[PDB]
Amino acid sequence: GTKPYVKVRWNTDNTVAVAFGAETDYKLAPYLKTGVATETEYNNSSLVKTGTEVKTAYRLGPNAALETVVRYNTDNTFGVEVAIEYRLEPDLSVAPGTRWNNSSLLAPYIKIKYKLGPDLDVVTTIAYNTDNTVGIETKVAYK
Repeated sequence: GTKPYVKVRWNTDNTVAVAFGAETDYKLAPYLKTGVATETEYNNSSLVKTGTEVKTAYRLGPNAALETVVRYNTDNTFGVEVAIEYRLEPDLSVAPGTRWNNSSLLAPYIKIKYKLGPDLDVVTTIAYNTDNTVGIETKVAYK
């Protein structure tokens, strides 16, 4: 249930960040999954940051699921990630989506969820931020 994970992000303006956190996921319904996570992030530009996010996956079809992520950070920055996850293979799925903020300017992104071995799942996120930069993140969790 509770998986420790580490995030590693790089942006086209050479701003990097490393995060450490845990995620506990529950199954509220047979086609509905919820998740809560908290992490500590160290950044190139803003030093330290703490973020708390809630996730949810709702089955839309046999291999499609609606994913939502709500995140708020200690620097008073928040966002909303809404994506549709398509399961391609038993250990492979893609989830193109968009990030929302009160500052508007919806930011498109894509997640690639794959399992590197039995006890490791990796989530690769490629997002296009509102500052015209591109951020590539690598999330590794211990299954």
